[PDB]
Amino acid sequence: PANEVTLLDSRSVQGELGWIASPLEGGWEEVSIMDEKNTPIRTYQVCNVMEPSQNNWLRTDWITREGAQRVYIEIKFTLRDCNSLPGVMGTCKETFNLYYYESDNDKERFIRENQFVKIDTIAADESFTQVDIGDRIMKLNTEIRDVGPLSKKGFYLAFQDVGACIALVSVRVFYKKCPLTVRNLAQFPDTITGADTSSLVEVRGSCVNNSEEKDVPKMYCGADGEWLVPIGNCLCNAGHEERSGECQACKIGYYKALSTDATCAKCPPHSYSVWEGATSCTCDRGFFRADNDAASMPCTRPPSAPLNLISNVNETSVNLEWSSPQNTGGRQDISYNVVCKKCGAGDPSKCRPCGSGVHYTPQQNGLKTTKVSITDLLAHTNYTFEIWAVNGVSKYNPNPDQSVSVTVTTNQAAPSSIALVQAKEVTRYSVALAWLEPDRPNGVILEYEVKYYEKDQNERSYRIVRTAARNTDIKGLNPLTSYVFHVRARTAAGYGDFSEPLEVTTNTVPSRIIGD
Amino acid sequence: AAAVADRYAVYWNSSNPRFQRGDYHIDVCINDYLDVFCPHYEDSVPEDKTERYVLYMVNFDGYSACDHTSKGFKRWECNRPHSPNGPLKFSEKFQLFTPFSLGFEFRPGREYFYISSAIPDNGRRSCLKLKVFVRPTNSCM
Ligand SMILES: *[C@@H]1O[C@H](CO)[C@@H](O[C@@H]2O[C@H](CO)[C@@H](O)[C@H](O)[C@H]2NC(C)=O)[C@H](O)[C@H]1NC(C)=O
Ligand SMILES: *[C@@H]1O[C@H](CO)[C@@H](O[C@@H]2O[C@H](CO)[C@@H](O)[C@H](O)[C@H]2NC(C)=O)[C@H](O)[C@H]1NC(C)=O
Ligand SMILES: *[C@@H]1O[C@H](CO)[C@@H](O)[C@H](O)[C@H]1NC(C)=O
Repeated sequence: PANEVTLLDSRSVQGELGWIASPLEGGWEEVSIMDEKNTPIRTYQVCNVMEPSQNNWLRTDWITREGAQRVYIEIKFTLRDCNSLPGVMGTCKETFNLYYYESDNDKERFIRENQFVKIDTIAADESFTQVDIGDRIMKLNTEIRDVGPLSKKGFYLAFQDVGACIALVSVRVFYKKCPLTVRNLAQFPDTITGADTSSLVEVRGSCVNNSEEKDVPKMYCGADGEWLVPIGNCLCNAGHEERSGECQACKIGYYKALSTDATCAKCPPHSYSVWEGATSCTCDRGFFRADNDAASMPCTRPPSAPLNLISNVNETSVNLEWSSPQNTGGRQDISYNVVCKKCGAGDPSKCRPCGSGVHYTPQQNGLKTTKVSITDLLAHTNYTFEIWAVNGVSKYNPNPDQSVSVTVTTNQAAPSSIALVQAKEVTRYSVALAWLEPDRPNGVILEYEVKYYEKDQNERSYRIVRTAARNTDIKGLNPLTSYVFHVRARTAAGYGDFSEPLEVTTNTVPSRIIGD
Repeated sequence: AAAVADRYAVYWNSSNPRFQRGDYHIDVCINDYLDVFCPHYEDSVPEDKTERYVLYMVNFDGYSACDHTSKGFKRWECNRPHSPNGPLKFSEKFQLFTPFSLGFEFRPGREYFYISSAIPDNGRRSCLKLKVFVRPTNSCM
């Protein structure tokens, strides 16, 4: 398998395996045979079950240990029953001995006679018999032993036969390793197992291209070549996600903002990522995101114009009401701003801004409802209002069609006083009066009303004259007599304050109407 | 070197006269070896300008007709003409008892037969072949 590394394979030594047999003749003998795999192979066999005392050695070549410290030996063999060998009473055996010795000398020519160290006595589980030969049943044993901790460049293996009848079908020698692997986005190298069969080897991992360490990546290598329970991890950098044991760049149309984010997601509504490995999505044409933001959250737009603009008015006060636009963009942060102006026959947009101490209750700006009440403004002028539908964007794309206008003509109230009333001509019986238009008509002046009486409280009669013009002639008065005059104006809202008293005394100048 | 036992060597190619009248035969004793060598060439030789065959151990009837089918057992593959160190070698011990389960046994005074088919695969009425007579114990001891 992937966790075993071969140091010796008898079947695989295609350049013929050269082993020392001692004795060189009459002991272990190499002999040709057909295996479990039907391959023709040379193997060693011995069957001297009829001699009193037997000591037959067979020793491998020098076997370099590489770096291993715990080496396994897997022997496949057949051993025959001493029952099935006729008249072998006393000496026949059913076991063989297994040895090794360590050496840096790869050319030790002669089997050591002392220095060998017994690994084990190997017995069979399926000793064979005449019948098996008869029927071509190959009762094949497998035994594994292991040795170490090994310290020298190499070792030899040996087999001693003391009287069995046995055939070595294969010898394979190997060590174990935990294979190169990636766990929690860290890479761990091929790692040779430790010195004992209970040894763990600590291995520090390396963060995969391209990812960042969260906790230090570590894993343990088990004696059996299985990686044991890991600790630590790496996280895929922003714009990358974990697939297999790699951090791959996010696909086109996908993005990942931080390393701490799970996988790539697709770009939310009205954003797009044109490159792989995208940490953000570039908003689509005409779309934006507010300072209060998440790149996760979809991009939005300035709304349409607000709808059903609906005006109410009192004499010198405008109350306004409208409805949510057709397209919000959309978002819940929609608000409205009110804008005041002043025009007339100046259709061209020639409108001084009216800026004043008006209100505008509750707000005038950043308004959450669909109502606003304007107060403290002048009576007979055409005001214009723009209501603007706003949101968290549109500061990034303003435009007059995010608003709708109402040109409105105000209400009228009763006028100011006149202040200047003059006597134009005085005769013995008449007073001709003339006055100016009040400073603030507060509307269309319909007529004027003159109130007069004698200055003296005794014999005083209050009289009234009406006119459309700003002048009148009071006739039929007492000569050389002092009178008082007041003038007021009228609009549909009512009467203005009477003017400051004008005192005029008739003279003795003859009336030309009277003549003679 | 030491021996009690003899080893018969046999070079199996068609260049070898002992094969000519199809009557190559050896007398062996028990525990003798027969070593058949395969045909083996120079590195600079095309592997098809090359003799290669499969060796089969078969009974008399299949010794007669050059036929392994239903006659005996495959034993060796001579297909590796550039074998790394020397020619490919098949060893046979003429033993009483096999230590191998699917090995082979021989009795004195009995006689045993080998034939071969080529890797050219040609259906032959003609094959290189060998008869082995295992002597009586009273010609050995
Ligand atoms: C307020 O606005 C209008 C202009 O929009 C002024 O005059 C208007 O002129 C049209 C003819 O073009 C006439 O219908 C009226 O004379 C006015 N319009 C309306 C609806 O009455 C008007 O004088 C302005 N008002 C003030 C106080 O300045
Ligand atoms: C073909 O077989 C012949 C003999 O039939 C082989 O010749 C022998 O080769 C061996 C080993 O190298 C020598 O020790 C013998 O003395 C040779 N005998 C003769 C007559 O030459 C020959 O090598 C075989 N070769 C091939 C390539 O198949
Ligand atoms: C005009 O309306 C305002 C606000 O509603 C109010 O304060 C004011 O008294 C009103 N004037 C009237 C009804 O004549």
